Amino acid sequence: EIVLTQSPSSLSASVGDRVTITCRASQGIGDDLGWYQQKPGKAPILLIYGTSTLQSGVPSRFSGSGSGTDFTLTINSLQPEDFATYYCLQDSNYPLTFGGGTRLEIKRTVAAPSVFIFPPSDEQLKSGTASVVCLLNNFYPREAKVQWKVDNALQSGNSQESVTEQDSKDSTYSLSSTLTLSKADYEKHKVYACEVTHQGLSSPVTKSFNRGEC
Amino acid sequence: QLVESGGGVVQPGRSLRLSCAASGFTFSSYGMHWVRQAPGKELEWVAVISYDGSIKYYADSVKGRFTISRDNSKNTLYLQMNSLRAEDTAVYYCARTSWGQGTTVTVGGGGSSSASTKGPSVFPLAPCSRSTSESTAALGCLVKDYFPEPVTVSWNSGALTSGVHTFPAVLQSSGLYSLSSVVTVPSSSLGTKTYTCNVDHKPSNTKVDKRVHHH
Repeated sequence: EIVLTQSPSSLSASVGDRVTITCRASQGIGDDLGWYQQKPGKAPILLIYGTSTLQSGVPSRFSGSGSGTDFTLTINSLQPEDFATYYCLQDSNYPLTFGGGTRLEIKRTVAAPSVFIFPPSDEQLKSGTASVVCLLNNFYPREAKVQWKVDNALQSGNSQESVTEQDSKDSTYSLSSTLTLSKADYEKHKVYACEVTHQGLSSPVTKSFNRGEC
Repeated sequence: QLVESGGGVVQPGRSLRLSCAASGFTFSSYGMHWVRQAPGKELEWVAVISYDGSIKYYADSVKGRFTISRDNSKNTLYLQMNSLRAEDTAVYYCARTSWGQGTTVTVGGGGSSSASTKGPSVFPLAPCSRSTSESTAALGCLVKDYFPEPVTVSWNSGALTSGVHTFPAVLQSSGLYSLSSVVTVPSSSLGTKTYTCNVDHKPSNTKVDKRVHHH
């Protein structure tokens, strides 16, 4: 199959900027490449086909170029509705293949997260499992580092992260990190700590709590 | 107009047939495609059928298991999916070579063998103590171990919406979904104002109200 390498996987931009998105084919595909746009919860919409030919109804600020191996989608004067995920699709041969995708999000001023830590409730503990929750509230950019420490032992493979969509009013993100333990494993340790590294913090921030002091 | 139908919860190894009703054009003179999109992943082409149904192509990940077909007098595309795996969980669109809005297919008997639908357990997220200096505190509800999607969460019966963040659900190792819904409130209000989360899970007809306190 033909692999389309899409770049970048995420892209920050301001309204009015000119945006460039690239797709490299593992082999020649001629002019048989198009660009789709997709918004959360909705079906993808074909923006461009045949490398450069624009679909009807699509604004003229979307344009496409390419040789036979490297292709580019360019968005002039970025508009608020243009923030979405973009996919490149080749159909020169079968199977049809898409690129990894480019999430295009809006740039804003750097905003540090507000960090909070939540212990497991006793009602969940009575069921045999303990979920410890670390919350990063209203920050930008999206990239952040969350490390769990249990009696200063760094945890790995026992936590899941969840990120909200970019907020429609202040353009920030929020993140939850849930550390999962057995009740026995939870009660054999004392101090549960969450350290957050983010560009908006002059130094990493630690929120912790102490079993038996909570 | 293309309308997909037939999606639903299915157990692994079983089968399911999706339909794609076409309207507003000559369905007999155009090839048709099935495309799918797994959660948090990019689009993946599944199958193609020619206008007269003579030529069929599949993706190798579904070859031997999926079968694409069509009826040009009823203007309907069909996808028969056999021996479904967990990786086949996706939203499925049909497209004319205009897309439909898709139908969701979820493979995984998670929940249990004889009650796939499972309601969630709601647990309070509350700080250990009221933080001094910090003027803002956070509260929440952890909605854990339910199947299938989705759940909705309101706060104070909808009277509290500002500052609420209800995270997208994650798929746990057990095959059950879990998320958290949080809210930022003034620290002076902590311990005096009431903060109740309202969780609704219509697949299991579950409606749970949970007050958030430290105990």
